[PDB]
Amino acid sequence: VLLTNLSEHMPNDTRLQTFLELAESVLNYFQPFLGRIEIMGSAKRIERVYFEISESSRTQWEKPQVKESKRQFIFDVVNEGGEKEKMELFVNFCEDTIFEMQLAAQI
Amino acid sequence: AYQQKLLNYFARNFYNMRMLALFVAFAINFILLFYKVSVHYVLEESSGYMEPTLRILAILHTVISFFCIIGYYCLKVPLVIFKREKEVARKLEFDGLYITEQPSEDDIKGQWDRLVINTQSFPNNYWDKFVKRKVMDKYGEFYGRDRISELLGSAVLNSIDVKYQMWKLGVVFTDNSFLYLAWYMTMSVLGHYNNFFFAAHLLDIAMGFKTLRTILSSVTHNGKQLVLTVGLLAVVVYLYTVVAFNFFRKFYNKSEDGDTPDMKCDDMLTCYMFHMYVGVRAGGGIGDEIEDPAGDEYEIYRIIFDITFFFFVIVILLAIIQGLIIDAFGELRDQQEQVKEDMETKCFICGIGNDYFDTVPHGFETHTLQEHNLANYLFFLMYLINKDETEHTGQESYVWKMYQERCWEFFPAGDCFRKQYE
Amino acid sequence: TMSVLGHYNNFFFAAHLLDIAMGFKTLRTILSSVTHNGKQLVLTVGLLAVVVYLYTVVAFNFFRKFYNKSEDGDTPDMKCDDMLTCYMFHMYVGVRAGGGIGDEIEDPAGDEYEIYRIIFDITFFFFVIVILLAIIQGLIIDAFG
Amino acid sequence: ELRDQQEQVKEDMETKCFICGIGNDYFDTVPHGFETHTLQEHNLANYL
Ligand SMILES: Nc1ncnc2c1ncn2[C@@H]1O[C@H](COP(=O)(O)OP(=O)(O)OP(=O)(O)O)[C@@H](O)[C@H]1O
Ligand SMILES: Nc1ncnc2c1ncn2[C@@H]1O[C@H](COP(=O)(O)OP(=O)(O)OP(=O)(O)O)[C@@H](O)[C@H]1O
Ligand SMILES: Cn1c(=O)c2c(ncn2C)n(C)c1=O
Ligand SMILES: [Ca+2]
Ligand SMILES: [Zn+2]
Ligand SMILES: [Zn+2]
Repeated sequence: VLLTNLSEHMPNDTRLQTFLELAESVLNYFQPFLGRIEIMGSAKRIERVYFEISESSRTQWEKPQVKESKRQFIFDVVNEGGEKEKMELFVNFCEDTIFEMQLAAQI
Repeated sequence: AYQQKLLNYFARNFYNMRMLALFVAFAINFILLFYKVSVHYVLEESSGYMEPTLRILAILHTVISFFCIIGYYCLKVPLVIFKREKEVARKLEFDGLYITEQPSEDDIKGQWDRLVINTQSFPNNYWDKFVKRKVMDKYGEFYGRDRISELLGSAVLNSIDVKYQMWKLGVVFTDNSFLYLAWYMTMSVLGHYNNFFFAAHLLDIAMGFKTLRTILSSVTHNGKQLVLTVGLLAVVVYLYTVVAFNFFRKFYNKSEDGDTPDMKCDDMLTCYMFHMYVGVRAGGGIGDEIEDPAGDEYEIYRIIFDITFFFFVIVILLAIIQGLIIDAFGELRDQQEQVKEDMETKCFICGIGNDYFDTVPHGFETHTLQEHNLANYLFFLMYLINKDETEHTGQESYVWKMYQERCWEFFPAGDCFRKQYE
Repeated sequence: TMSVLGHYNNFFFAAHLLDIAMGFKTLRTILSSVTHNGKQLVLTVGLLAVVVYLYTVVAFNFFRKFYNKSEDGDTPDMKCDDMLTCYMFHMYVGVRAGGGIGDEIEDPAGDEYEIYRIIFDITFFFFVIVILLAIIQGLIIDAFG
Repeated sequence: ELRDQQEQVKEDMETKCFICGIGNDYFDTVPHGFETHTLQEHNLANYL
């Protein structure tokens, strides 16, 4: 994550570049496992977060039923919705999708 | 607990079970193609024991319908009861609708939940079992501590919330899909009784092939337009029934040559159903299935009546109904295509566009394989829930604070990272 | 091989008229427009067969006393009561009818089941000739557009 | 054409102000803004 953060935030520098080329074998293991999103963390500009993805959560998210719940959600939101309330609908989806995700783990 | 282990086997295998039940219904009505008047009985262009296999497959199909309603009750009913509990729990806190706002006698679906407040397992699925004292201490200062807090409050038979269970069934029954599967079970039962109308399970080809579902949604999209138009057509038919009654009843003989015991249809309670059954689905208007003038007094008025019936029913109104249905299909397929369009030229979140992420080659696909890629917000939110509170960073505590605040400004409106820099 | 097997029997040597499609480059678009919407059209035709089969179930179980192709019935009257028979009857006759079913069938003239009969007739007319033929037509003309 | 005119009325009654005639998107940098831009700003009843 730290080498990733130095790479992403501070590109174009050959020394870190060479070092990361000597650091290649670890990222390729962990590239599925770290995620990176965008927010605005009170600084009135764009910050970037890095975090960790649990294995079982991802690999039991993507298969069973949640794909159809996803479809349903994407359909309902892109078809219609007020322009500012869409994100709150997304968080409502995210919340009960987490609940469903734990419940699908519970099987 | 082996009961629960067997219960895991259901909901793990729901969709394939439902599809196999459709396969059984195909096979049974394939068999039931062979009937014959005699009391009814089946021949065999098949094996000798096809009637015992019908006796097998009726019971087999009813078994599979009961099997799948158990699987559905223990699969998705917790999610629906979860969404209902969450909505009600938020409306106790942020609204106090049973405390201040008092929803009216309208919206009984929002008024069902008045007798689940003092139930002790109202936080069954809400991850927050302390909603009670929270809304007490947020509000019970004013509206009485005692009244508000009172309003919130065989051994296994003596350890279940009965009133909550009643409310739970009351929210179960209002659901669409549960009502559908219960209907399907009862139709398999009443085909197990009389296998004549056991063929009603052909409806599942609609509910389950996902383009015929759009076809069957297109029969009810334009409801109030279609009902009003059909009522308009009935009014036009009734008015022509008035004219035909009052001036032209001497043209009504279904009988041959009229010396045979001639039947008329000029009555107000008859001529009407005559024009409905005959004149509407005619195609030739009315001038086919009626007497024609051949030099009468009222010949010209007759031809005017014929042509105006032809125009104002068969030319226009049938085309109106057809055009309304095909308009509903055009709009439904346009909505499907618009979903699958703006799922590929926009991000769902930063909402920018495709073209801006294509100065760099292959960029928009990386802009939703790395940048936003909606699964990761789900994952990261799970990550925030599951960690302890005390080890949040500045951003993690910030996002957790905003999410406890419910104010939603950290999602980027039109401000992806690459836009910020040069 | 078709020119060879027309050299044998010149009856079906006429099958080489297909090349007007494959080779005039607008009829090629016409013949591509029969297979553009494959899974939609096949599923819709299957849906129509299901509706016809369900009405065959109703007509079998309640209305087989209206089936006489013969003249006056004292002549050796033929019915269409059998499940497999009534089905192919509604296919060949009722689908391409235009008048729904009330042309090529007995009409009620004061029976018990007269009102149920007219309901059956009107619902057949609507849910086949009004809607579904227009669905097939609109699907093909949509493919052309 | 008649249903298209009905729908166009009910469209440009929701992506424009009737008076300043600007658009919806410009009043959406601020969240919920266009609805405030016709609950406070122009809100045609107030000229009456
Ligand atoms: N914000 C976004 N989130 C997710 N996908 C996006 C977003 N913006 C654009 N896309 C595009 O939408 C597509 C989403 O793919 P899709 O939703 O079909 O997932 P899938 O696994 O292929 O199928 P399913 O729909 O069953 O999940 C991706 O190809 C991506 O390019
Ligand atoms: N300049 C404007 N004046 C009024 N409304 C505007 C204007 N610009 C945009 N709008 C939008 O048009 C809508 C006007 O609402 P509408 O005219 O339907 O009033 P109503 O009371 O809801 O119903 P009615 O049409 O019977 O008055 C509002 O929702 C508002 O968002
Ligand atoms: C404990 N807990 C939470 O605290 C939570 C949640 N979803 C949101 N939060 C905040 N879920 C599903 C949860 O189990
Ligand atoms: Ca700390
Ligand atoms: Zn984005
Ligand atoms: Zn204005």
